[PDB]
Amino acid sequence: NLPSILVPMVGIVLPAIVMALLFVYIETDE
Amino acid sequence: FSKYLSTAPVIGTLTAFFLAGLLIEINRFNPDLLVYP
Amino acid sequence: GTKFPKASQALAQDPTTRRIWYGIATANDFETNDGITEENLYQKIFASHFGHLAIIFLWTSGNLFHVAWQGNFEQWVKDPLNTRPIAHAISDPHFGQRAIEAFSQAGASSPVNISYSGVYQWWYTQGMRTNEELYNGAIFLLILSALSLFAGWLHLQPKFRPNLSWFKNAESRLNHHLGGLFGTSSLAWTGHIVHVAIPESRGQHVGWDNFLQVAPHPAGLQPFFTGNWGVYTENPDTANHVFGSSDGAGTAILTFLGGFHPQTQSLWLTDIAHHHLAIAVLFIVAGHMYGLYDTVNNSLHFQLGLALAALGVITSLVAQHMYSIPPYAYLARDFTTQAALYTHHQYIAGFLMVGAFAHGAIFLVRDYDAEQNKNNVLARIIDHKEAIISHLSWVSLFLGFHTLGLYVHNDVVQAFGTPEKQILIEPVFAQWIQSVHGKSLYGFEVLLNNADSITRVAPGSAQPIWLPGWLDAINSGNNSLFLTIGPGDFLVHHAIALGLHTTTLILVKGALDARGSKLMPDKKDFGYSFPCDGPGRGGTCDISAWDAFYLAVFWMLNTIGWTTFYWHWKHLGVWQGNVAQFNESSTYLMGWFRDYLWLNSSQLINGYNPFGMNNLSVWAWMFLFGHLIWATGFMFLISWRGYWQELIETLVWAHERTPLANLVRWKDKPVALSIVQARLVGLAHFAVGYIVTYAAFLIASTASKF
Amino acid sequence: AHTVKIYDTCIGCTQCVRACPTDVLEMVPWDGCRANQIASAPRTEDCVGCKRCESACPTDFLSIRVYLGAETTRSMGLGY
Amino acid sequence: WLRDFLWAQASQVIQSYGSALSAYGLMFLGAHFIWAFSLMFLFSGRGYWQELIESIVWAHNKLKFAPSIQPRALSITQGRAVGVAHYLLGGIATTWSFFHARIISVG
Amino acid sequence: LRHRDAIISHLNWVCIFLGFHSFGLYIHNDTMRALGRPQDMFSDAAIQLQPVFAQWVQGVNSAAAGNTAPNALANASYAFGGDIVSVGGKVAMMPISLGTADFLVHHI
Amino acid sequence: DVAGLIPCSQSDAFERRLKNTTQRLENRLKKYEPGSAPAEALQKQIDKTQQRFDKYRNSGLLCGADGLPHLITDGRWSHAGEFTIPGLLFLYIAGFIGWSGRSYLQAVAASDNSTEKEIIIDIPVALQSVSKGFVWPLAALQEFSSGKLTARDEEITISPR
Amino acid sequence: TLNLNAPTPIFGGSTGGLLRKAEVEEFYSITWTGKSETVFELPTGGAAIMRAGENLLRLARKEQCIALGAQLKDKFKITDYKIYRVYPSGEVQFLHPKDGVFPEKVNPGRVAVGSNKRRIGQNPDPAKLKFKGQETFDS
Amino acid sequence: LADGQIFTALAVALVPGILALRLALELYK
Ligand code: CLA
Ligand code: CLA
Ligand code: CLA
Ligand SMILES: CC1=C(/C=C/C(C)=C/C=C/C(C)=C/C=C/C=C(C)/C=C/C=C(C)/C=C/C2=C(C)CCCC2(C)C)C(C)(C)CCC1
Ligand SMILES: CC1=C(C/C=C(\C)CCC[C@H](C)CCC[C@H](C)CCCC(C)C)C(=O)c2ccccc2C1=O
Ligand SMILES: CC1=C(C/C=C(\C)CCC[C@H](C)CCC[C@H](C)CCCC(C)C)C(=O)c2ccccc2C1=O
Ligand code: SF4
Repeated sequence: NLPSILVPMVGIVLPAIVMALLFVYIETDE
Repeated sequence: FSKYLSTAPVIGTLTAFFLAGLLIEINRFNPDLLVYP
Repeated sequence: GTKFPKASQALAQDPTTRRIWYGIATANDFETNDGITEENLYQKIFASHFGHLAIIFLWTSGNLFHVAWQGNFEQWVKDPLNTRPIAHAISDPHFGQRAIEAFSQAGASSPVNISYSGVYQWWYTQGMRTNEELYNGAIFLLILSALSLFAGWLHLQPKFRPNLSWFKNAESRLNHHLGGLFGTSSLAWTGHIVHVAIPESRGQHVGWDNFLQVAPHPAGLQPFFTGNWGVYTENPDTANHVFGSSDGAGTAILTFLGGFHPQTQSLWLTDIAHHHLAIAVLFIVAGHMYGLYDTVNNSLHFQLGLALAALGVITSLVAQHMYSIPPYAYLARDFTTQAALYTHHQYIAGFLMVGAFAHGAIFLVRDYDAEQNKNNVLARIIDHKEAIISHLSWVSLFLGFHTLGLYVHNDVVQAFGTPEKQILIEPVFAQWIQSVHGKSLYGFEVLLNNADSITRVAPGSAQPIWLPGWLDAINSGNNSLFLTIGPGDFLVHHAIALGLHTTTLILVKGALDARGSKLMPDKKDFGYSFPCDGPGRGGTCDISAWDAFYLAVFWMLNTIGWTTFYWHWKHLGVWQGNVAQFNESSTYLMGWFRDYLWLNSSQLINGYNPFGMNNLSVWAWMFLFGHLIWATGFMFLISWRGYWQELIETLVWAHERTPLANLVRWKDKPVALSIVQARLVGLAHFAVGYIVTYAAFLIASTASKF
Repeated sequence: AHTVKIYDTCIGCTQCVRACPTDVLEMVPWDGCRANQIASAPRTEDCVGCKRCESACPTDFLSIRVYLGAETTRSMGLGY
Repeated sequence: WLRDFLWAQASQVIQSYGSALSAYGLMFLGAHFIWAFSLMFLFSGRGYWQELIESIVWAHNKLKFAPSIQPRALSITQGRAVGVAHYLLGGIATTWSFFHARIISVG
Repeated sequence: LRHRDAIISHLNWVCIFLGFHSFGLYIHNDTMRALGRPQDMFSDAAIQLQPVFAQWVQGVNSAAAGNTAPNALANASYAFGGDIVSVGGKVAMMPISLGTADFLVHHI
Repeated sequence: DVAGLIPCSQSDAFERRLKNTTQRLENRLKKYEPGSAPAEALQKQIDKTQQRFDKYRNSGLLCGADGLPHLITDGRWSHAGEFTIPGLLFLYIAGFIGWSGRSYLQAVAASDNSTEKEIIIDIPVALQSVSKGFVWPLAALQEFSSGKLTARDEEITISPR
Repeated sequence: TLNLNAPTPIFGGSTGGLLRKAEVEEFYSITWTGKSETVFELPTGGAAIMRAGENLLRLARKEQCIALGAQLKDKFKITDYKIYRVYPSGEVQFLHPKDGVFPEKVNPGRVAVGSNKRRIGQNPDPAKLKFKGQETFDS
Repeated sequence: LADGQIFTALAVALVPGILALRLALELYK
C-alpha cells in the first residue's frame, strides 16, 4: 500500500514543489 | 596539352590507372596469392 | 540585476536565458566563484566530499532495503540455480492488466524487476542469508550517511575548520590512507571473512550476537603467537562440499589452494581470507615511510587527473578480472549480470580515463607556470609535444589503415563465395601467454606447460602449492579463465589498440596544446572552455582544450563499444556451447553485423508485437528510447547556434504580437543555446543514448536465452 | 561587456576600425612618436564580440584582441 | 517500423554473402561506413585539425620534406559540405542496397 | 521580405503542431503497446483515425469512368478502386486501401 | 602444428570446403546447356577453385577446426612467407614511393616557384627522383650519417611554450 | 541633437523592427540628409525611399544603424549619417561621430583606451595571477 | 519483512534528511 502513496508523491508532487522554490529562487533579485 | 597532362589530377589518375591495372592483371594469371610459396 | 547564480556575479547581470544554463554549469566549479580564497576553497572541497560520501551510503541502503523489502533474497538462498533475483517491486499507474501478468515474474504476486546488478551474489558471500540481515545493513548505512552529512557541516564551523596547511600536507595523507584506509580496512575485512563469511558458507549462523562466543578456528589464536601459522591450513572444503551447508565442510580459515569452487565456479573464501590478510600487511608497512612536488601539491587539478587515471586503470582491472576469476558464488552462472557487470565498469573506466586527461588539461591552463616549472619531467614533455602527437598520429593511422583493410579484405573475400582465402592471423603471442600461464590446449610446452620448468617446480623451498588448483581451471573448458582465442580475437584487439591510441591522441592533443599553437598562441589567455577565436586565421572552430575532451568522448564510447561487443558475442557462444559462431563469423564484418546485432536483437524487438507483450517490453521500449535520445544529440551537434538565434528572433516576434499571450511576459530574454553549451548538450544526448541503447540490448539478448 | 585590448605591435593600419560593425574602435595619435597611430577601444560596451577586428589586423598574430566576457543585451546582439 | 520493416526486410541484404546478391551486402555495410564517416566532419570543427596538422607538418619538416603548398585543414564551410556529402551518400546507398537486395529476392 | 517574421513563425508553429500530432501518435502507440494497453492507441481495432478526406477522393476517381469521364472504359487507375489485374501469377495492380496507419504516415 | 593447427593437406574441414564449393557450382551448371557460354564460364570457375585448394594444400598452410588457412606471425622461418617475406617485399616498394616524393620536394623547394611545380609535375624532376628512389635503403644510410636527413629543433617552427 | 520630430521615410511595413525592447530602454535612431528621392534597403526588410530631408529612422540596435550607415556611404555616398540613442526611456545621446569625425580618421584629443604597452606573447601565465583580482590581459 | 520495520527505516531516514538540509544550507552560505 505504501508504494501507491509514495510514488505519486515524489513522481508528481515533490518535483512540482522543488520546481516552485527553484523558479522563485531563479527569478528573484536583490 | 602535354603541360596539361603534367597537372596533379590527370597524373594522379593515369598512374592510379596504371597501378590498379598492374594489380588487376596480376590477379588474372596469378590468382589467390595468400602467401609466398 | 538578479542574485542567481551566487557563484558568478558577472552571470547575474546577464538578462537572457544563458544565466540560467551557465548557473547550472559553473556551479560546482569552485575556483571560478567570485571572492574565493584558497583557504576557503579546500574546505568547500572537503565538505562536498562528505556530501558525496553520504550519497554512496544512501544508495547502498536503498539497494539493501528494496531487496529486504521487495526482493526474494531468502527464496534465492535455498536455490540460486533456478531463482531469478528481484531488484524492486514495480508500481506504475500506467500499466495495463496484461502487463501486470507479464511483469509478475520470478513467481511473485506483484510486478517486480529481475535484478541484473548481482548484489544478491555479493551479499550471499559476505555471509547474509536472511532478509532481516540486509535490512540491518540498510539501517546502518543511514547512520553512516548521517555521520557523513554531520561531519561535512561540522568541518565548516569556524572552530572546526581544517587549516590550509592541513590540506596541502600530503606527507601525512599517504601514510594514513595506505595505512589506515587501505591497510586496516583490509585487515578488518579479513576479520569479516574468517569470523562470518567462512562459517556462513559451511552452515553455521554467525551474527552480531553470537560471534563473541564461537571462534573461527578450533585452535583459535593459540598458534598465532608461537608462530605455528600452518595449522590454519588444515582440512578445507573438499570437492564434495556444497556452498552454505555442513555437507563435507572444513575448518581451515587461511588457505591458498587457488582455482575455483567446484560447484559455484567461484573463489574459495579461504583464498579471499588469506588474500586481504597479505594485502593488509603490505599496506601497513607501506604507510611507515613518510620542483615537481611543489607543482603536484599546489595544483588541485593535477591530483584530480592522477586520481581519475588511477581510478580508471583499476576500474578496468575490476571488469577484466571479475568475469575470468568470479569472486562471488553463482555469479558465473548468472549470465545477464556477468554481462552487465563487465559493461558497467568498462564504460565508467573510459569515462574516468577521459576525465583524467581532461583534468590534466585544465591544470595546464590554470595552474601550470612555465617560468617556475622548467627543466623537470613536465616542462620537457611540453618541449617535444609535437613529437608525441605525431607519433600518436602514426599508430592511430597505422592500425586503422590495416585492421580496417584486414576486415574489408575478409568481407569482400567471404562475400565472393570463397571463405577459404581470408587473412586469418592466429594470435600466437597471446596464445603463448596462456601456454605460459598453463593452458596446455595449444601445445607450446614451455613455462608451466613445461612440467619440469623451474617455475612450476620451484626448487628453492618446495613452494608450488597453488598451481594444482590453478592448472585444473585454465585447462578445463567450463569457465572463462583464459578463453580459447583464434584469429577473430586478433582483429578486435587491434581495433581496441586503435581505440586506446586514438582516444589518447585526441586527449593529449588538447592537453599539450592547451597553452598555444601557431593558430592561437595565447590559448592560455582564453581559458580551458571557450568556443572559438572567430572566423579569422582560417576559422578556429572546436579549437579549445575543452573541445579536445569533447571529441574523445565519442572515441571512448566507440572503443568501449568495440570492447563490450567483443566481450558479449564471445561469451554468447561460450555460454551457449556453440563457440564456432564467433570462430568463423567474427573474422569478417558482416558476421559481426548479421550474427550479433541482427540475430540476437530478435527476441528483444518482439518485446511488444501486435499479438502480445513480454517482460522484455521494458527493454524494447528503452532500446527505442535510447535510439531517440542518441539521434537528438545529432541536432545539437550538426546544426549550430546562429540558425537558432535567428529562429528565436521570430518566435519572440510572434509572441509579442499574439493577443491574449502578449500580456504574459518572460523575465529572461530567450536566446539560443551557446556554442560550448550545445556541444555538451549534443554530447550528453549522444552519450546517454549510446549507453541506454546497449544496456537495453545487452540485457534482453541474454535474458531471452541465457 | 567584452574586453578589447590593443597591443603595441599595431601599425596604425586603420583596418580593424572600419571592419567593426558596431563602431567600437577608433584611431588615436601615439605618445612616443607623435606621427603614427594606434587603435583604441573607448566604446567596449557596444562590442558584440564578432572578432571582425581580428580578421582585419595585418600583423602576425594580431595586435587587437577580444576576450568574450559577460553577456549584456548589447553583446548578446538581441533585438528584444 | 523497426521489427517488421527494417529488421525483417534486411534479412536479404545480410544473408546475401556467398550468393549473386553479394555486392548489395557489401554496398550495405560500405554505406554504413561512409554515413558514419561523415559525422567526423559534421560533429567536429576545423580548428582542432589545424593544430593536429601542425604536429604532422612538424614530423615532415623534421625530415626536411614539408611541401611548399602548405597543408591546411578544410574550411568551416567545406567541413560542413564534405560532411553532408558523405551523409547523404552513406544513407541513400544504404537504402539503395536494402531495397535492391530485398525486392530482387521476393519480387 | 517585409512580413518574413510572420511567414517563418507561422511556418514554425505548423511544424511543431505536426510534429506533436503525427510523431507523438507513434510515441503514444509505442507506449500503449508496451504497457499492455492495445485499446488506447490509434489503430483500426482501437481509437480510429480514418482518412476521410482521402477516402472520399478515392471514391470520386474510382467511380469516374462512365459517369463524368463517360468515354473511358475503365478508371484512371486501379489504385483507387477496381479489379485485381493479375498478370502471370502476380498482382499487377490492386486498390491501395487507406486506413488508420495511412493517416499517420501521410501526416508524417 | 604451432597452435593445434593441423596442416591443410590432412585437415578434413579444409578438404570439405572444396566438396561444397564445387557442388554449389555443379548444380549451377546442371540446368544450363552443356555447350553454352555460361556453361564454360562455370567450368572456368570450377577449375579456378581447384587451383586455389591445390595451391594451399601444397604450400603447407595451417587450417584450424573451421578449415581456413591461418597465418602465423611470430616470424618463424618455416612460416616466413606469410608476413616476413611479403613484408620485406612491401617495405622496399613503400620506401621507394616515400623517398621519391621526399627527394622530389627537396629539389623543387629550392627553385623559383616551388608551389607551381607541385601542381604541374616536372617529368624531368619526377623521373630523377625515381632514379634516386630505387637506391633508398642505401641512400638513406649515408643521408642519416651525413646529418642532413633530419633537422635540429632550432630550425623547425614550433608552438609557443 | 536628435531633432525628433523628423520625417520617417515613405515605408509602411517591416514586422522585423522596433519591438517591446524599444519602449523600456535603449533604442537608437540614425539621422541623415539624403540627396535624392531614391530607394534603399533597410536592415528590417527592403525598401523605404530616402527623403529630401532631414531623414530619420528609429532602429532597434546600434548594429543595425552602422549597417545602414555603411549602405548610405557605399551606394549613395551620403556619409552624413549621425546616429543617436534616446532619452528618459533610453541611455546615451550622440553615439557617432563621437568626436566630430569618423573613427577611421585620426583626431587629436582622443585618448588611447584599451591600449597595452606589451605584446601578446608577453602576457603572463594565469597561474601567476591566480587567486587575485587581476586578469591575464589587463594592465 | 515486518510492517513495523518499514516505518522504522522511514523514521531513521529523517536523521540524514535534516542533516543533508543542514549541510546544503551551510554549503550554500
Ligand atoms: C512519474 C510520476 C507519475 C505518476 C505516478 C503518474 C500517474 C498517472 N498518470 Mg501519468 N504522466 C507522467 C507522470 C506520472 N503520472 C509524466 C511525466 C507524463 C508525460 C510523459 C505522464 C503522461 C500521462 C498522460 C497523457 C496520462 C497520464 C495518466 C496517469 C494516471 C493513470 C492511472 C489513472 O488513470 O488513474 C485514475 C485517476 C484519475 C483519472 C484521476 C487522478 C487524480 C487527479 C490527477 C488529481 C485530482 C486533483 C487533486 C484535487 C489535486 C491534484 C493532485 C495531483 C497533482 C497529483 C495516473 C494518475 C492518465 C490520466 O488520467 O491523467 C490524469 C493520462 O491520460 N499520464
Ligand atoms: C571525481 C572526479 C571529478 C571531479 C571532482 C570533477 C570536478 C570538476 N570537473 Mg571534471 N571530469 C570528470 C570527473 C570529475 N570532475 C570526469 C569523469 C570527466 C569526463 C566525463 C570530467 C571532464 C570535465 C570537463 C570537460 C570539465 C570538467 C570540469 C569540472 C569542474 C566543474 C564541473 C561542473 O561544474 O559541471 C557542471 C555539471 C554538469 C553540467 C552535469 C551535467 C552532465 C551530466 C553528465 C548529465 C547526465 C545526463 C542525464 C542526467 C542522464 C539522464 C538519464 C536518462 C535515462 C534520462 C569541477 C572541478 C569543468 C572545468 O572547467 O574545470 C575547471 C570542465 O570544463 N570535468
Ligand atoms: C531524432 C532526432 C531529432 C529530433 C527529436 C528533432 C526534433 C526537432 N527538430 Mg531537429 N534536427 C535533427 C534531429 C532531430 N530533430 C538533426 C540530426 C539536425 C541537423 C540537420 C536537426 C536540425 C534541425 C533544424 C534545422 C530544425 C530542426 C527542428 C526540430 C523541431 C521540429 C518541431 C517539432 O515538430 O517538434 C515536435 C517534437 C517532437 C516530434 C519530439 C517528440 C517528443 C514527444 C512528442 C513529446 C515528448 C514526451 C513528453 C511530453 C516529454 C516531457 C516529459 C519530461 C519533461 C518529464 C523538433 C524539436 C526545426 C525547428 O525547430 O522548427 C520549429 C528546424 O527548423 N532540427
Ligand atoms: C596530460 C597530463 C596529465 C595526465 C596524464 C595521464 C592521464 C596519464 C595517464 C597515464 C596512465 C593511466 C598510465 C598507465 C600506466 C600503466 C602502466 C605503464 C602499467 C604497467 C604495467 C606493467 C609494468 C605490468 C607488467 C607485468 C605484467 C603484465 C605481468 C607480469 C608482471 C608485471 C607486473 C611486471 C597530468 C594529470 C599528469 C597533468 C599534466 C598533463
Ligand atoms: C535546438 C537547438 C537550439 C535551441 C534550443 C533551445 C532554445 C532550448 C530549448 C529546450 C527546451 C527548453 C526543452 C529542454 C527541456 C529539457 C528536457 C530539460 C532541461 C532542464 C534541465 C536543467 C534538466 C540551440 O540553441 C542550439 C545551439 C547550438 C547548436 C545547436 C542548437 C540546437 O540544436
Ligand atoms: C578529418 C577532417 C579534416 C581533415 C581533412 C583533410 C585535411 C582532408 C585531407 C584528406 C585528403 C584525402 C588528402 C588528399 C591528399 C592528396 C590529394 C592524395 C593524392 C593521392 C593520389 C595518388 C591521388 C578537416 O580539415 C575538417 C575541417 C572541418 C571540419 C571537419 C574536418 C574533418 O573532419
Ligand atoms: S560560431 Fe563556430 S563556426 Fe562560427 S566563427 Fe565561431 S567557432 Fe567558427
